Amino acid sequence: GPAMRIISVNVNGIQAAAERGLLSWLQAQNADVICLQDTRASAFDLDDPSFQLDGYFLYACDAELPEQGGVALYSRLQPKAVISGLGFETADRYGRYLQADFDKVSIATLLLPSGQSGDESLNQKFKFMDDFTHYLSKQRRKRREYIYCGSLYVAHQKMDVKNWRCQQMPGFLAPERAWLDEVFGNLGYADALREVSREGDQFSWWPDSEQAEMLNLGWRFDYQVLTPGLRRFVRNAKLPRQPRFSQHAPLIVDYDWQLSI
Amino acid sequence: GPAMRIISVNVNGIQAAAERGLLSWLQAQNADVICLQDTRASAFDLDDPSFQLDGYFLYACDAELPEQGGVALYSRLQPKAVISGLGFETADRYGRYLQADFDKVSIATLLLPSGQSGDESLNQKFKFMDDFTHYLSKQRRKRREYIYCGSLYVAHQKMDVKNWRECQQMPGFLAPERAWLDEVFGNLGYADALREVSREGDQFSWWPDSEQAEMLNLGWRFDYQVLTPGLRRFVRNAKLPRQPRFSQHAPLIVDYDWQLSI
Amino acid sequence: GPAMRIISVNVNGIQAAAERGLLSWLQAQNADVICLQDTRASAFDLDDPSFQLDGYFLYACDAELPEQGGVALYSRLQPKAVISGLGFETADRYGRYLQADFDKVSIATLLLPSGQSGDESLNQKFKFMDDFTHYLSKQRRKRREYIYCGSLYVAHQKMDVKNWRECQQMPGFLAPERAWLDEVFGNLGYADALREVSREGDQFSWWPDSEQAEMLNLGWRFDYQVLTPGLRRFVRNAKLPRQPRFSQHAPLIVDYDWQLSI
Amino acid sequence: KGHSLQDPYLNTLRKERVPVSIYLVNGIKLQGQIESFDQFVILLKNTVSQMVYKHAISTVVPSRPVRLP
Amino acid sequence: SLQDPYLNTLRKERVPVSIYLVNGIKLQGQIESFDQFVILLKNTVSQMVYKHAISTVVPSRPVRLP
Amino acid sequence: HSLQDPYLNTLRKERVPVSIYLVNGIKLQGQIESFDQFVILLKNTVSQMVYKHAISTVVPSRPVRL
Amino acid sequence: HSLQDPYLNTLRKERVPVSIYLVNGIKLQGQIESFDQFVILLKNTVSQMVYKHAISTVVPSRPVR
Amino acid sequence: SLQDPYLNTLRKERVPVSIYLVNGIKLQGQIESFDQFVILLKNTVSQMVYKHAISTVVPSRPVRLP
Amino acid sequence: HSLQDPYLNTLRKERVPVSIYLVNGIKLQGQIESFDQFVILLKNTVSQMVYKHAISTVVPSRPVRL
Amino acid sequence: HSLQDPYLNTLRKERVPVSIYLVNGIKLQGQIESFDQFVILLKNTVSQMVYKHAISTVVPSRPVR
Amino acid sequence: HSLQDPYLNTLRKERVPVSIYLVNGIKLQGQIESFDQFVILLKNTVSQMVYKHAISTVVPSRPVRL
Amino acid sequence: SLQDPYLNTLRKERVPVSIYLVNGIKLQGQIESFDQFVILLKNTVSQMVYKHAISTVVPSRPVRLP
Amino acid sequence: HSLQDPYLNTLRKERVPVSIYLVNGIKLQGQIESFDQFVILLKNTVSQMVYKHAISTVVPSRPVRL
Amino acid sequence: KGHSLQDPYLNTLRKERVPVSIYLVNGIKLQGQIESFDQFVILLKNTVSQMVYKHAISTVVPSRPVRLP
Amino acid sequence: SLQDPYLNTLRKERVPVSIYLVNGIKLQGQIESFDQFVILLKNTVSQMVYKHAISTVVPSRPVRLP
RNA sequence: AAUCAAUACAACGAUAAGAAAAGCUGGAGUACCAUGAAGCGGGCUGGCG
Repeated sequence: GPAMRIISVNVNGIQAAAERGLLSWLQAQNADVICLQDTRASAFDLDDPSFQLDGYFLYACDAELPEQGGVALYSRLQPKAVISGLGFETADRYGRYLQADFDKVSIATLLLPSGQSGDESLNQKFKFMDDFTHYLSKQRRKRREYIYCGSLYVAHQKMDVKNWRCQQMPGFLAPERAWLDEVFGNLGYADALREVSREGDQFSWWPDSEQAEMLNLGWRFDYQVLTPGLRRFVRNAKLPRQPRFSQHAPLIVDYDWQLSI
Repeated sequence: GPAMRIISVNVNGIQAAAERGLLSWLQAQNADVICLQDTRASAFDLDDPSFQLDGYFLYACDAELPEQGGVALYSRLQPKAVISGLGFETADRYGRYLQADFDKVSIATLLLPSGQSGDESLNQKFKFMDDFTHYLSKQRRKRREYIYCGSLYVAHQKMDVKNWRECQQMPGFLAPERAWLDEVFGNLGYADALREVSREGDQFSWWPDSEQAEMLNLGWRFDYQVLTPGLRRFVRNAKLPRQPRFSQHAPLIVDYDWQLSI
Repeated sequence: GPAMRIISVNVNGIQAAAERGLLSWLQAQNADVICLQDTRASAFDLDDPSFQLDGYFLYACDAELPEQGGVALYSRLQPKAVISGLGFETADRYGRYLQADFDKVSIATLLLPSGQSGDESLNQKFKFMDDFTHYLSKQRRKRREYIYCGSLYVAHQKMDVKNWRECQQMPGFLAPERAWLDEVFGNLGYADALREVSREGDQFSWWPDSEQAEMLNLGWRFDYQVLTPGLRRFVRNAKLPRQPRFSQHAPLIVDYDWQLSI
Repeated sequence: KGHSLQDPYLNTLRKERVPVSIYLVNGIKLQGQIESFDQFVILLKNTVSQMVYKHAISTVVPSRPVRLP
Repeated sequence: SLQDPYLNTLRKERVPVSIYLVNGIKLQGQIESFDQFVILLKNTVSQMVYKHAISTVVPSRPVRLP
Repeated sequence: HSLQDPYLNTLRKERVPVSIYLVNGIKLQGQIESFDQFVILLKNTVSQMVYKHAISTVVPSRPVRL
Repeated sequence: HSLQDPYLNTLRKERVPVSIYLVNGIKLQGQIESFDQFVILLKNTVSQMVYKHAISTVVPSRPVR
Repeated sequence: SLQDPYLNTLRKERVPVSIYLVNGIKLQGQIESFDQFVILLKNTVSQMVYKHAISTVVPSRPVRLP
Repeated sequence: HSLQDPYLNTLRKERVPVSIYLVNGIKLQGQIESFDQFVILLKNTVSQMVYKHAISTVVPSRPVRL
Repeated sequence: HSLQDPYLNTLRKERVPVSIYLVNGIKLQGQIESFDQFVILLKNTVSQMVYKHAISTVVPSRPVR
Repeated sequence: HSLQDPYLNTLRKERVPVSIYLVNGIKLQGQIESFDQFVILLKNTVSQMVYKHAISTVVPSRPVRL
Repeated sequence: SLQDPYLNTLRKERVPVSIYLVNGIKLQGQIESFDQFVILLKNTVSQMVYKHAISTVVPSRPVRLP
Repeated sequence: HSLQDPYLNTLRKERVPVSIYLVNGIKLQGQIESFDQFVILLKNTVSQMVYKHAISTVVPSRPVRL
Repeated sequence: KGHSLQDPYLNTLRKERVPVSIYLVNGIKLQGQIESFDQFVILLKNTVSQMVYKHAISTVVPSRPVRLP
Repeated sequence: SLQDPYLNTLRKERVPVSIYLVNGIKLQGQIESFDQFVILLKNTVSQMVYKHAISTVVPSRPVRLP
């Protein structure tokens, strides 16, 4: 039976994640494609074979300043092509995108600004959202399927947050919610996790506070945006609380698809 | 002589209805076709013989998730065919429609979203209403008769609710829903089985989950049996007792001067 | 100019008709299409060339036995198709119907039971009437025209018989038969060829086997030429010669403003 | 065995001169008696001879019952 | 094949089947015999139906399958 | 093809005006100029080709004999 | 032939409800139980046989393959 | 056969022909090419017409017979 | 099959939206995903297989030439 | 020539990712490993060889020279 | 050479925004920065080299004189 | 050569010509000048057309042949 | 050109109507008036010039001999 | 080195008269046998003698394996 | 040069290569031999590919660079 | 007004079925969007089917 496992992990610094044990954890997950965001390390920094996984290929990109962003990608099979960038400054200069081209389906890692580090960060996040909306409107005409394992740092509905009365903080703002609704409705994209389970408490991000961990005041910042062609192939979805090695819990999603090159 | 008894009961979960004794009551009503709405259980769940009725066949549909559930339909005679869904996502993905094919006339159960749990629910309900209006406008050109045992979750007139002044401000009696029902009833030619033989008030079919609503009779009419204009004269009688009921909706029994056969 | 003459004569046995000079008379009438009813002769009996007309084609149908009944039809032109039977026992088993298909318009003959020989005859006659009404209701949706020269053995109105007060107590003018003819004429839209051009009395077609009836002109209009509503304006003239006649039914000559062709 | 039943049936219909009603695929009702037949056409006649193609014939309804050989 | 065993099972048990033609008119009766091209349908009057005009064969009750 | 070929050959040689009715009810008229296994050429105002798989009946204006 | 046999085989194995349209415009619904070269056994309440030469088109309710 | 030379004459001489379908729809254009089962009729839009749906082929002008 | 197969293969490879008209007159739209000798799989809102013996005309949205 | 050769030399020396558009409109991406008179080695995941007679334009991801 | 080189030199000197059209039909815009025998350097949002053998037409935004 | 005198005759006579590119785009105007590799076409906007992308040149009226 | 030049010269001398398929897929027809190294003068309704680099195949209406 | 591969291959295909499949760049597939060739065109023979330009030929696929001299 | 040593390396190691033509059609196989204009591609059947139609040569596995 | 004055999509359209029209020289198969898609090679025995 066709079975493919895709894992999206926001690390907020790949060095600290590796020091906490992310590599040994990923080695046992038996996943096929691993998606990492916010590595905070340059391409030369990741050249170290310590980050290499047994039986996995490594592709990644970096920004002009490595501490500001940068994403990575692992794959059990050698992809046909590895591309990066969308065509505008907020993605090209920051290296927040990396796409691996497989047969019929294309897996792309995506990273959005946090938006909590100032009004300038919020404006940059809004510009990135608008540019990505334009990109998706232009891209929805293609036939190949896209899997956007993008940590958009924005929750969709009240079921994705705790104590929403969240609306006064970056991550659940009205324009961001409207943008997500537009993406999921007008553009026709389907969320991977919500196509198989409409249950609460499945959060993906927690503030750096003991109260948020104890009271489960978490937000769902991790997403795997699927084209309307792959909404039916979702098999399983999970968001394990522990042993996450960052402020974002790993998002494991299984698909009824056989990956080939 | 020719006699047909069709019962439409919204259960809001077939498990709680079976625990309240819905099946034991239905078994004694001597009905020909039983239509259930809001089963809140998958098709594999209804495979349990506990929900089975002696002398009735069991056909039902389920949504992708069991929380939304689907609709079920019991029938004494084996129908010619069973069809489900209309061809759009808000009915196909949720399985809120099931239709059994008989001779001349076909009986169909219909479930509409409540629309009270968030604005998204109301938007989905309006989309479902528009798509169903399109489907009815396309279907009214056919010759065969249709019986829609549909829980519309929408009242038609002030006589179908208690204290309409406050009902206008809550989902169930809004202006767009009232205009939708008026269009469906007048322009398309569909008739209501309950109003063809009884034009009296207080015949409510749904009550809010509150003791004050039960004591003060603050009920709304959410259940209807939509018929093609060819069967408006064949309606014999309609029965809808206030008690006993096994959910937030009261059982709706309607008799027809028609012989159901395949 | 388009001119067509159609003669319908019930012979009550073609043998006695030929012995009384019916064939020579028909040959001398310059008719175009002739319809015969109650021939009482089988196909093997009509094989005798004595019944053949000079310059006319001959087609007919028979029952299981010749004495039971049978009809025949003559035409100056070779018809496109000649069909018999309707699909039920009362016409197929007795061979009381024969239809000739020409261009645009088709001419057909029909024989109805007398119903006076007993109660079973009246029951068979009522069954035949109901089946023929069903056939006409199914046939009226067609585009082509039909000419039914059928001896219905029933009068339509009081103008069709003498002393209708006593005629109501005998088969031929009963209330159910009158209502059946009224239904066939009005509801189905068929028009009488005789009444479209002549609305006068004393135009009878059948007389009982009694000298007093012939003396006092106690006749019954048992013969008709039923036309589709499309040809009601094509009727030119209609004749009902009392004498000479060669059976209990008088000849019925009707002229049309139509050109017969294939 | 393409016509193991149709050919004997048509032959029996032709031998007894049974007036058969042939209904076409479009619903038109033909009448007459079958003169002969082959693999693809059926000869029908009631007043004028007429060849009818089998690929347009839907049902053959004799006016009286028959017996298989 | 599938058509031959299905028709043979329908003929052996004499299940009353309804045959729908391509023009939409439904025929009723029981299957008496069949070959490669025609199916003998017996009811009030014995009539032969051509396979090239048969759209669906709908029995009145479920039957065994090959 | 024991009856089709001789009948069509006689209709062609005798030049009898034949009426060809299609499956959809359309009536064609003229004389058969020639034919093969799949088409039949009908001559009237225009020498139009008529396909056999669309022809239902052939009605000659006068009887013919093989 | 080439793909229609694997297509019907997939529709049978996955038990997908399909809409089968006839040549006259009548729409059928149900599941494929089995098939050969000429007939397709539509399966729901009544296991009827549908002839291929009368099937206009097969429209599954959900995408396959 | 005579269908092939007739279609060849219609094609090579660029004769505008009218093609009537089995359902009664009237097509127009020029025969671009053909084979055993399909006939490519070109006009303002190049469209393929299947032979099994063609009833009659009516040229706009008389043509030479094979 | 010298014309049908290359035409359908060109329509498939060029991804041209084609209008497929059935014998009864219902208009279908979409792109040809694959085909063989008897069926044509159309791709539109929902992937649905169309049988060849029911297709009358295939009208692409933009012309193609062989 | 006088412009294409220095341009490609600068592109391969700086290892700048370049977008290579073909005549049919299909976009290729990667780093130019080496080139000559007719072919351009576009290297990223697999060292593929691209012919110059099919390339429409070369668009670097960042300004050069 | 007698017309191509002077035209391109005039376009480069006057800095007229030209609309480059490729053989397949993808229109490009910008200003001509430099050129030689086989490539044309077009600059707009980013400097891109356009091969000559893939260009179809060059359309300046305003008239020019040589 | 014959291309050069033909184009020179088209230029000196100012005959409006239609140029069909290698893809299929129809360009209209008048030939103002040309050389070995490009052709200058003037109409409402002056544009240069490359010879390696031109397929056919169709004048609006007959002209003298070399 | 040991083969193209004599073949084109024979086709020109015999004045045989030839069918020429372009690389874009369309087919042009006419008579070869003259030719050189790069273009072919094709005469039919309008004296249009076709470039050799855009011509894919040459289809004469009848076989010829070198 | 010049045409040390194309010329001998086409010469062998011409001498052996093996039917070859010639695929054009626009997607049209041609079939036939090569009568002769030069530097720019290939003479193809099947139903009618047609000449194909080499600059539009994408691939030449013989119907059977061949051996090069 | 670079093309000739690269093709020679691909030929010596018998690495299966994927060759995308200019029209998008993908070929697969190993390089038998090559020259200035054609490449001998080995697969189930031996075929020759023209270099003027090859857009990209994509080996299935990385190899030593010349 | 035609090989898309240069790229390409969407726009809506099938009576779970008439125990059957001796037959109609032919019913019909709009607007708007839109400038570069890691690439879809369709039998028997030359005689026949």
